[PDB]
Amino acid sequence: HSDAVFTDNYTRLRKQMAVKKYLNSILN
Amino acid sequence: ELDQLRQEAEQLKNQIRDARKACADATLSQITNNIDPVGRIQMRTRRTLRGHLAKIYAMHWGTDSRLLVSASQDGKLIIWDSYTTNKVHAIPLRSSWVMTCAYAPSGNYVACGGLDNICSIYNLKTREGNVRVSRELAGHTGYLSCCRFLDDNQIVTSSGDTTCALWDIETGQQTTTFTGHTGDVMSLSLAPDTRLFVSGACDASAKLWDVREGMCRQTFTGHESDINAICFFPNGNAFATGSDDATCRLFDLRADQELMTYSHDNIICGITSVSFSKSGRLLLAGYDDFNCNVWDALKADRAGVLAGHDNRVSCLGVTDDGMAVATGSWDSFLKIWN
Amino acid sequence: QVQLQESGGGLVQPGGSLRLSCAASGFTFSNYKMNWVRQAPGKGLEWVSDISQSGASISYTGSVKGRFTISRDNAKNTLYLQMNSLKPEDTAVYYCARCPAPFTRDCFDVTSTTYAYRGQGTQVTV
Amino acid sequence: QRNEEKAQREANKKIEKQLQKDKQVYRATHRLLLLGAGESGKNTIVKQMRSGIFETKFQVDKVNFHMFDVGAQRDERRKWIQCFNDVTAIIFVVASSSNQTNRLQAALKLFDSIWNNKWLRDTSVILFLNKQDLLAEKVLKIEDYFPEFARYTTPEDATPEPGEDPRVTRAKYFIRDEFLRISTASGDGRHYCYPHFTCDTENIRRVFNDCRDIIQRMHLRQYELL
Amino acid sequence: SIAQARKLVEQLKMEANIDRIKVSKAAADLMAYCEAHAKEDPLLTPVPASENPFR
Amino acid sequence: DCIFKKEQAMCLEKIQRANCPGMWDNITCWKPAHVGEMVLVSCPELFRIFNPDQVWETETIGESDFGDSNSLDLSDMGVVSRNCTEDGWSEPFPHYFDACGDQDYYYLSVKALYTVGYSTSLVTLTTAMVILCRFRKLHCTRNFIHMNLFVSFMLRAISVFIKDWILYASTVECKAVMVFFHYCVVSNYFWLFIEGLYLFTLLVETFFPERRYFYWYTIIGWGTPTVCVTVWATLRLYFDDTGCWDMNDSTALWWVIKGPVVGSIMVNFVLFIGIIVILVQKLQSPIYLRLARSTLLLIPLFGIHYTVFAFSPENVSKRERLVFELGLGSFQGFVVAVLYCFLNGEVQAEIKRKWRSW
Repeated sequence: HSDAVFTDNYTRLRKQMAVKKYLNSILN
Repeated sequence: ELDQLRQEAEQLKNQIRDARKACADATLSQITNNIDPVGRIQMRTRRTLRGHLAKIYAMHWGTDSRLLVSASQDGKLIIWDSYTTNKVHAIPLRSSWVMTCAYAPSGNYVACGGLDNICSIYNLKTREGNVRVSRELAGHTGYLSCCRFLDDNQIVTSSGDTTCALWDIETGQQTTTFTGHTGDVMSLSLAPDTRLFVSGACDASAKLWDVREGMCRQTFTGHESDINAICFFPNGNAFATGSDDATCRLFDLRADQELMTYSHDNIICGITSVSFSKSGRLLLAGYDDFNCNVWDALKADRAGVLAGHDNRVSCLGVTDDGMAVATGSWDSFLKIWN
Repeated sequence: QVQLQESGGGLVQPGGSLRLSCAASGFTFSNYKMNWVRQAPGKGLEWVSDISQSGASISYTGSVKGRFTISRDNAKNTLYLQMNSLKPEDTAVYYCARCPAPFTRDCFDVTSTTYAYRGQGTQVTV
Repeated sequence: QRNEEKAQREANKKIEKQLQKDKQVYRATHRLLLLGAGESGKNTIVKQMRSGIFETKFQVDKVNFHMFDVGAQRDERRKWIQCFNDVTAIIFVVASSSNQTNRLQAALKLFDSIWNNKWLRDTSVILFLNKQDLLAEKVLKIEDYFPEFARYTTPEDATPEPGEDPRVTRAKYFIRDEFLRISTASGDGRHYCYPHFTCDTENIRRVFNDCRDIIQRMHLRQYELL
Repeated sequence: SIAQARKLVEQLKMEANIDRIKVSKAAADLMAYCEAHAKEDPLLTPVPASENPFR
Repeated sequence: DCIFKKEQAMCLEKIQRANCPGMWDNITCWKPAHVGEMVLVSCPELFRIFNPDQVWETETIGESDFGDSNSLDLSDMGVVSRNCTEDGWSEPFPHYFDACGDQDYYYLSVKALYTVGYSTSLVTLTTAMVILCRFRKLHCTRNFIHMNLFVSFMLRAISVFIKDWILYASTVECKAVMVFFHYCVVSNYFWLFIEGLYLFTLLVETFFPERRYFYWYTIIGWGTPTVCVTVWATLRLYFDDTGCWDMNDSTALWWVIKGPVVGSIMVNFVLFIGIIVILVQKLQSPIYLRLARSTLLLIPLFGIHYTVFAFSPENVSKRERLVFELGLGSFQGFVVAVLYCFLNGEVQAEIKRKWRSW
């Protein structure tokens, strides 16, 4: 259903941004 | 020669009319204007009884003011206990169409009938147990309209063929054939003393009969449309009735006159039933507008409305003790007021 | 009490014209639909014509269509019916008939025998 | 007292239990009113399907149907007709052959009266043009009773059976159109009119199909989908 | 036939030879009955729930 | 403190036990080696989660094994190099540390959109429930199979709100709220199909339409969600339990839930086609405007708008599909309640009758 598609995509984006921010802050 | 018979009949009718209007001086409203009118009376549903399949059509209280019986177009007849909101008996009728019900003064017998022209008598207190038919009464050509018990042995009946009868249930024979109406006789009632009874028919008229002698004593023709329901005053000197012309009227047997008329500007429907309280100072009636209205009998003004139904009210009654009111309707629910 | 009266009958030669009248009292005339019913000798009752409470809607039986004319005037609670070009089989007793209930469009039992709201009739011969 | 109170409660439970079973049967069964003139061939049609009101019980494809005939009831019917407000469908029988009276005109007036009644508006009517074969043989005058017949013509959508004379088709379609007009004049309530021609044991299937349409049109109307 | 006419005339005469009382006495009797039972009309005067069988 | 720091530092003990001593860099973990040799180590998938299995990455290591066994993403195993001098690790000069391995605004906008939709639908639905409950006379098989649907929508909206709060604003409560959210969504999707089935049975079975059918209807409407969500949770427990199960992960695991949601909608579409063909006949017997209105009324009650995307894979058209399927779909509760409870039915007539009497 649509709701699952949203929760999944949003959580994937949230994790992607968390890890990207961590890597950018710590590496550089 | 028919012409001379018509002439003498119409001149005798004129004699009746001019005598009747010469015997009157003033209306009941004019003399009763002095008293203090009753304040608006609030009425509430103290319980609702359910179980009928569809379109209850008749009911009648018992003298004990606790038990009552009712029937519906499904062919079921139910006996209720008002104080405990329970049902105690159920009768499957041999005919699916019903038109009336009656409750014996002593509670030993219950009767009903319908379009089959047959009036059935039921003995509630049978020694064999359960409940069984005591006798079946037949002989009317038209459909049975309404019936009542003078006592536990005599039952009076009316039918849609201008014939009204008194039956001795022990004999099962039509002991007397009251005749004289032009059209279908709709409803009837018995006086408190059981010495006289009246019946309304589809002739815009009502007639008074003698139980013993059998002839008609006098007739009232106040209404302009067919008489649908009729009821007696708590004493035998007066009676009231309603018609499909959207009016209710009160008549006095001794005065032989129309005493009062009940009408409103915002009503365009007929009346199905009428009744009186113990004191006779409160008159109740049902209308096709899915609600019942109550009038101050001695003042001719509305005092309340019973709008607890959503379908045509088909029957109404008041307890002999004057403690509560009940109302059946064309929906499967009936309401009890107090 | 409900009562009705009618008049205007008599002998009319074939091809002539005649007018029927009906009067009423004791009830609200404007609120009841009305009808005309006839009874030929040795024959049952037959419907003739009818009109609405306000006289707007109108109808006739096919036999007298185009020939008969009906009218009403609530101001004096009378009913009128006009007939013309009479022929022998038009002879019958004509009854002024009221419909049973007011404020309704249907009219049951108007042609039925023993109907209590019909007049004594009027005789017409050709 | 507690004992009599418990006895009354268990009696009420018993009666409710013995009532429900009847309730289901009553709901599943469909009641049909049979109406028409006394001499309109009612006997032949009731013989096809098979004390005041006469009743007949018959079965068709697991659907229970009850037909009630007016029978011995008095000619005046303005009162007891209102009692039948809950019938599933009214089956109307009229003889198209039309004598002591203008039978067809009286039938038309009765149909109009039952059509325009404020209580009966919730019930539909099924119309059968009985004695069609007798009408055909006798015609082989409608002009005097219906002057319009001198100019009416058979509609282009008619489907006469082979061997039928054009005059018979014209007459039957004119008689059907009269009733159709007098019925569609109002078209205000749930009521409908389903005319049919008959002479015909197949009429049972015809009534069964009409009854299915009447119940369908009702449920759709309740949802307001039509 | 005129048997119906005979019955109608007979019944109408039988009704006509009967008398009646004044309306004022009927009104007085109705008023007296009303005052004789107004004190025992539960539907008119509200009654307490402590004794009302429906409560 | 930062959990990501601990997650990346978990390799500290793993290299200390092995111990150019191994050094833990913030980006990758390095094993010990000799002096004056070039070392190649792999890089993890945790930073490559932006493209998980969509793109492949080379692993040129000569030999690496440590019970590596299962790997969620075999392709996303990049290789990073660093030189070991006499002073230890040098900087990864040849850019190999990077060689291996608007949307937020849109997601927030659709979040707000379906939040307002659910709120308004909830308000309208509770008003409809209150105004419908009071009249005992109106209640019937229909009004019931309507109250049940309204309660299912209640549960859906409430669970969506609770999930949104409790999650966005590895505890067990997130698992429970996820299971409840799935349960209510599946319940609503089945209840739509049950409504369509009931209408189809009613129109076809004109005679004897109800024979304890409604009792059977409640069981299929509520029972099938319970079993399906419970088996989904059970299987998920057997499989990976990472996070709060928000990710669909394996397509097989998500098939158990997804299959009913496509079967019910397809059967509902077939039933709608049957209804349309049946009504067409009634309309023809001696109409375009009538047919248009009836079809328009049926689509909110039968949730047909889901069909236009129920067939496509979820990944494709994630921008145009989702918005239509969720943001506008959230108003389905508001629309059906207004169209049937207030605009149609005998609820409006009874309210007018009561108001004048009051």
